[PDB]
Amino acid sequence: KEEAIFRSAEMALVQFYIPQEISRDSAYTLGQLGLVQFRDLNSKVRAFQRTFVNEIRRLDNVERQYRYFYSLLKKHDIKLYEGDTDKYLDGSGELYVPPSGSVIDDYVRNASYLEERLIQMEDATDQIEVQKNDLEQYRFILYVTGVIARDKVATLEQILWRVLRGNLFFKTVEIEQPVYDVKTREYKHKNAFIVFSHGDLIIKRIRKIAESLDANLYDVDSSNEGRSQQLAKVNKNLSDLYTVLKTTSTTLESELYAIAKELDSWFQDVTREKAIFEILNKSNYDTNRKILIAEGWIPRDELATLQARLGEMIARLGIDVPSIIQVLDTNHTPPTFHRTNKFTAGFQSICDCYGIAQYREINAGLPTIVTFPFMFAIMFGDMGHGFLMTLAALSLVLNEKKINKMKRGEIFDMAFTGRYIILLMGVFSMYTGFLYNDIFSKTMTIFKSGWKWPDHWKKGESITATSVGTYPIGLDWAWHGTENALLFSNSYKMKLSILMGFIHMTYSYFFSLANHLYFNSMIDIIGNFIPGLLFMQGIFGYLSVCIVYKWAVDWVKDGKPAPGLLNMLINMFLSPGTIDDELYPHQAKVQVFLLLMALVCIPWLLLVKPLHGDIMIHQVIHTIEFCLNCVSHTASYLRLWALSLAHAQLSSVLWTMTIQIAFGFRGFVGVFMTVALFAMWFALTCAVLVLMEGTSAMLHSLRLHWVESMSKFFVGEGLPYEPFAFEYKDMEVA
Amino acid sequence: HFLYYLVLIVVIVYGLYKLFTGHGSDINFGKFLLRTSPYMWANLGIALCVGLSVVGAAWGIFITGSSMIGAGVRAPRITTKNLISIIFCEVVAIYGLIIAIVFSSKLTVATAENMYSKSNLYTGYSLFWAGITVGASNLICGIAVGITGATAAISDAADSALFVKILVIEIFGSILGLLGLIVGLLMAGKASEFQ
Amino acid sequence: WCCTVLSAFGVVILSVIAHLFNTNHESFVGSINDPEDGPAVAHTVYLAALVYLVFFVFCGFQV
Amino acid sequence: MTELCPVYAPFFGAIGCASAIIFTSLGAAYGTAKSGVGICATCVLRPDLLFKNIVPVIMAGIIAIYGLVVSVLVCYSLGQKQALYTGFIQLGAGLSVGLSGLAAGFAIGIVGDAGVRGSSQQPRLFVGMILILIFAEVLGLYGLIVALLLNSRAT
Amino acid sequence: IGIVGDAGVRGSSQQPRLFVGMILILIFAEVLGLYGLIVALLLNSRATQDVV
Amino acid sequence: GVYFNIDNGFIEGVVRGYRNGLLSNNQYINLTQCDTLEDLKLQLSSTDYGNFLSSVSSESLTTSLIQEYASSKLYHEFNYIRDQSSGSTRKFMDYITYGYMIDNVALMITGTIHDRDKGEILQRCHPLGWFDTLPTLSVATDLESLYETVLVDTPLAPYNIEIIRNKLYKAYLEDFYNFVTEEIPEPAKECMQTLLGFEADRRSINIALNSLLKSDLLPNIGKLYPLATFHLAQAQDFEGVRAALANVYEYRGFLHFYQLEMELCRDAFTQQFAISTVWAWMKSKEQEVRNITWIAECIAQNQRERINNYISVY
Repeated sequence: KEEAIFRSAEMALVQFYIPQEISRDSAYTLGQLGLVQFRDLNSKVRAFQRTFVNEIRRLDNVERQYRYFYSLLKKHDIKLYEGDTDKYLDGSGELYVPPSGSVIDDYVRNASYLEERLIQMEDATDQIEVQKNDLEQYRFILYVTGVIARDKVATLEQILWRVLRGNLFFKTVEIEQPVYDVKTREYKHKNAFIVFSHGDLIIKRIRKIAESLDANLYDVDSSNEGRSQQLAKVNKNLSDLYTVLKTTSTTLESELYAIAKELDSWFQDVTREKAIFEILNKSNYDTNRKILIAEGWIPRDELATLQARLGEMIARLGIDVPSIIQVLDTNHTPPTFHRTNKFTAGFQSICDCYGIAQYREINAGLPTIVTFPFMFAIMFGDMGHGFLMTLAALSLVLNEKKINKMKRGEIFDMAFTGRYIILLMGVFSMYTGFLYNDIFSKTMTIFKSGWKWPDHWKKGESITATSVGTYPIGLDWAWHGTENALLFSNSYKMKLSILMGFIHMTYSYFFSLANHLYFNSMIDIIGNFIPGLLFMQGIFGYLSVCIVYKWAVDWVKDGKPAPGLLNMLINMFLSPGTIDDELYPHQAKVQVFLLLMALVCIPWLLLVKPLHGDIMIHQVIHTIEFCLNCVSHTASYLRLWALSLAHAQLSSVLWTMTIQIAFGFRGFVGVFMTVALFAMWFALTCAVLVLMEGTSAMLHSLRLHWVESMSKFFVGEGLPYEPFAFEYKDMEVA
Repeated sequence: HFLYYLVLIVVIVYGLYKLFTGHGSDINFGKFLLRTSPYMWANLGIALCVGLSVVGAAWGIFITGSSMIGAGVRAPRITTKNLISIIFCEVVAIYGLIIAIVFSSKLTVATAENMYSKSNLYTGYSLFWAGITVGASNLICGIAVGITGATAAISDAADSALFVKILVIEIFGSILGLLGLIVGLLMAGKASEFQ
Repeated sequence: WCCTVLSAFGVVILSVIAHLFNTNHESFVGSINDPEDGPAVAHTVYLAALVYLVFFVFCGFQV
Repeated sequence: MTELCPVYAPFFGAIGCASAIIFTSLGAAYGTAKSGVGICATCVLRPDLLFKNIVPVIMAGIIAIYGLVVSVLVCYSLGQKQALYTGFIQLGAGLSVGLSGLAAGFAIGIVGDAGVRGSSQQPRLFVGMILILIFAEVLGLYGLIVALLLNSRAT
Repeated sequence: IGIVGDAGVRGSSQQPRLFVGMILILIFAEVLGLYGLIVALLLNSRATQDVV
Repeated sequence: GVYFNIDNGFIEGVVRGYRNGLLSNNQYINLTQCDTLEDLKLQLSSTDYGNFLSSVSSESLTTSLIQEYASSKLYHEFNYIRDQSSGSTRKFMDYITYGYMIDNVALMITGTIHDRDKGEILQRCHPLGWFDTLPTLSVATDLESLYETVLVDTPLAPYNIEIIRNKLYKAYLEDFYNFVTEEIPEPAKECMQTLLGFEADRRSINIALNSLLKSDLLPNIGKLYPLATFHLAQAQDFEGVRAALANVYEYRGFLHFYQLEMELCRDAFTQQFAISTVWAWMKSKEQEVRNITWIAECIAQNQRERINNYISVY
């Protein structure tokens, strides 16, 4: 089995001669494998005539009432123990999972019976909850009076103030421990209201108004003995109502306990049973021979498994069917199956949220394994902050087996599926923070410096060091605290941003030649690659080899003036000759030759592809897209410098405002000060620098890949692999 | 709104007060432009270069970003396909950043003498108006690319009928920003450092 | 747990600071804004190091 | 005092320190207020997204931290008898992280309010939200880069 | 206290219990004026200290 | 239009994403071939309705049920957009509902004047126009009494049963006409004057068409205010209004109101920094929830002759 991580997998268009006797049973043994992405063989048929839709509608009406059963498991609050024996039965590795017989037709006449009885049981136990809440509010009070829903007091006072005279009596009282209802299905507050009037026709209007709203007004006796008589009459009927209500609630809820510890078992083989039918609809049938052809996409290095699976099914089915899954060649576009293990799946996942690749294209997620953490590492770059991120990811990597099953939170599956994309960040950012000479805000003094300060000086005078050597690994620690520590670091980082962005732009760009030479398209090489390679290499390669050339020429023992690359760039294109001060001999006769070559390429890029209609427009919007984006991308690798300056410098102030204040020769005040302003440092440092600053850096190392790398070689989109498989789907999705 | 017509009466009255009393040559904008420090103009041109560039870059970003987040509620694939509209809104801020780095290199301390000389006043005016040219041209190109990339977001709701034409006018706004960049690089092309 | 891991980092980070003041390191006491008498500012974070070792072994009994 | 260092020369510096934190805090306020009204309207009915949807106010707060750094850095270079050269580079660092951090804090506010109302009707927008949000954040960081670069030329 | 005045006085007629929460907001709002009275009394103490 | 996307950017981006859920003219041809309501449900789930009938059964799927689940799915989207609006748009979407609650106080009075139940009548009432006093409508049947008693606290307070309906509705549409020219910017000025005028037109034509004085109950905001109001005021027969309606070039030959509305609505989406989009979506989606209902009535009882009367410009 050849792996599919550099390009995609070689996909084979198999088609299945499945007979009508095992069409329902053989679909499981390849649904259990999880290999075949089927095609829409019925995309012109009306969606209600796919010749299994009366067998999907009848188990959608079973899954419609399983999510009604789970709504009863959320109303009456049963814990839903959810025995996972179905996951233990079908292990999703091999085709040993047996099918189900006529047990599905028992799940239909079982699921329907529960819906009818449950609907009657719920209607009856909510109808006696209506008269329960009717009597529990009548025992609160025990002229017109009653109770409303406690949010209408402002508008019942408002309408009763305007309708009798503007001069009427009113009294309001609250209700403690509010009750639920039937229409709102929620515990709503209530308030007792009392009005008073002497008119006969006024009373009728008031009663009608109160009745119309969310109220149920009553009539009480105008005596204390009548109130004590009716209170004993209502509480005598209400205790008999508690007597009838408790038995029916217990019968209902314990009948829910008969399914609620067990419903998750017989939901899985219903969602899995509907999936097979849905897969079956995408097929064709023959009137003469009872066959069922369903042409789908298998990887070609997986045709060995299908023969064995077919043979095993044939052994366990005495019809002696041909089962001829024979492969044909097609003109369609097969999917892109990349074969990723647990290390390269977190890197493949963030490179195809920008797009699923073309079939058998250069996968971008194989270079993203090293390019994405390293790019982040440039921008983050600290041994202390990289050590807190190794220990943040190392803990997850060390015991991944016991995190493989856990509660799996929202920001904990995202932090766990990329545990290797966080570990390889913090190791590359520990090497980068060792090249930046960077522990948490300070430097490691571990090699001999190449900068020797002079012998004697006065306290409070400017001192200029002399170079006696070069520091072997990284920046000198003699650049720490100096006044021009930014005039060296910025120039070095900003030229590092150009050099590491040009190399990532040309390693990514070479992929285009890696797959215009694989697809056997020599027109696109001479029409797109070589005119774009000459232009990109000249305009920005010429820039990139002059950082390294100015870094490899000593401009202080030669007596020559050190040039300016920025100045040199802006007079290659504006007055192409006339160098201010030269960089290498015979410069202008090649510095205008580079311009001539680039200028010749701009016609070539556009004219060659149509001349070898629609491709003339598609090329003329591709050349002007290529020309003004290479001048945009190279200027947009400066984010690496910007976020690295805004991490190193920002941390250097976060040290000063918490820890460096807390130093002093103090006995009792200091040992509290440098403990409190250490917990005001480490907590703040983790919160700001590792999380907010770190996320900012990983979204530009995600942006450099989505637009500055995958612009060049990641042409087109493809339909994802996504095979027909079985997954232990949750009941929570309802 | 009334204070505009109250500080215009003061300018008319104080103009005619100086003019009628023979002292109208006291309101001289030349001696103002010649006694004023060039580091004012040069660094109120650098800081207002990256300032108005970022102000237009962000103005474009919340126009087309809040459009394609609203357009991505139904079609979520637009936010990873129409992120080219928020590239060119942000390269506006890159173009105001490059000018800042180039301009800064021309910003050195001058001596007590040779401070209000010809070349120092030149490079003060030059970095002032060039930082306004590339700061406000990038402010307008960031607004333009934002309001034409927001019509790229609610037209990528429709599948493919218009995005190949919309992109052409998306990059026509980028070309204007680039042409503004190469004007501020030629306004301060002959401006020297402070000497 | 928060004070255990916070004191585990505390002991390691604070003590190596006390050793980078007790040895008169150039990156800590080499400025003019330096904490003078490095072996006297060192005992402030020797005692601060071991008081995090107190919080570490005291909160390490509830684990 | 002299011609190089007059008495009004630390006005630019003092104004710059004040400008760096008042303009970033006004933009971070507008970012917090529109994102917080998008959160406290979002998580009325979807309370389990309360930690994903809070990243616009964290990211708008990072603009305030950027503003704070500029104010501290240029208050370290203030002084009574300072040159007027360093007065205007402290005012350039002031209003270059200032008026850039307010526009970046505004754009975090509008994009973050549209995002946290959009990444709850469809959760697939949460990856698209922050990548727009980062762009509206680093425009304040681009303002900060100019300030650091321009404060690197004081004395 | 104008805005929380007609805020707290209009909703008190529908619920007579929202009065101890109204007055603590009015104390909070009222103190700001007294903060301005503290600085206005500390500035006015400094008119005598060596005014020359 | 550089200030529109501040408060209305997510708003317009999602409303313009709802008009792509307006199922097109090909989406009715495959939807008029069902002959059972189950099949229609089966292929209405492929649209941007997106399986909204996933909770109802299939044996008991009434014609009305689809009419009220599709309208509930409309109205939750409307007050989803409405509670995300600023003070220039939250008011405008409230003024949309103000013309709905006039049709609700017009139906509560003519339902409570006769012998009818509050609950049954309340179910038919449109739920975008719903104020807290509206379930009463039973203190008095007098028109004068209603204003002081029940309409005083409503936002209908600055505004026999159809007489006070047009008395409310003309003053409403005048107040809604000079609001959209005051606080709403330029790309929706020409929209909310012409589209609104059309609404004043096909209401003023229905005044004379339903009347066969009248000068005070007719709204005057549209193209028939200066000239055709006097000619339509003294029209007593159908030929008088037929001769009066010939003066306008956009209304000649019509005396076809919703087809002219939908053709005037498809040009309203042609602007794309305007807030007239949410009115065009509201009247388009309210159109296509009575197109689906008109199809489902021809499917519930077999009426195959008059199906193709649905009207979709989008």
